[PDB]
Amino acid sequence: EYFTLQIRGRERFEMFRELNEALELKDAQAG
Amino acid sequence: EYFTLQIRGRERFEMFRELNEALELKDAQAG
Amino acid sequence: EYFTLQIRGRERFEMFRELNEALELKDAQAG
Amino acid sequence: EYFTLQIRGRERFEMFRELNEALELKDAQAG
Repeated sequence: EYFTLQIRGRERFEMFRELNEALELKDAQAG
Repeated sequence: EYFTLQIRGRERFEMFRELNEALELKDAQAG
Repeated sequence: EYFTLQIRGRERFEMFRELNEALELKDAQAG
Repeated sequence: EYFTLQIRGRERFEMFRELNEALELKDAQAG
């Protein structure tokens, strides 16, 4: 049930944040 | 500065989880 | 602008393959 | 074993380039 991941690095977070965002978009076009 | 990012993806999270642990190891060598 | 990247990891490649297709999708929606 | 992945992005490539180099380093620690 969900997995919280704390990232101390601001850059690293931005990366995963971009992947998480693009991942959610794929779901919209992949049910 | 830590950042909590909740993700509902076992694979997606596993990715960032490996990228976070891999990025921390590189710091030990880098400067 | 192209950069041929050769890797001996079927798993690692599969990852970037998903990230590549996910990046093109998010880029198409944005501008 | 090899998998040539043609990338058409300087940023995207830089990402996989860091993930590829970071993955190879893990092999030295884990095996």
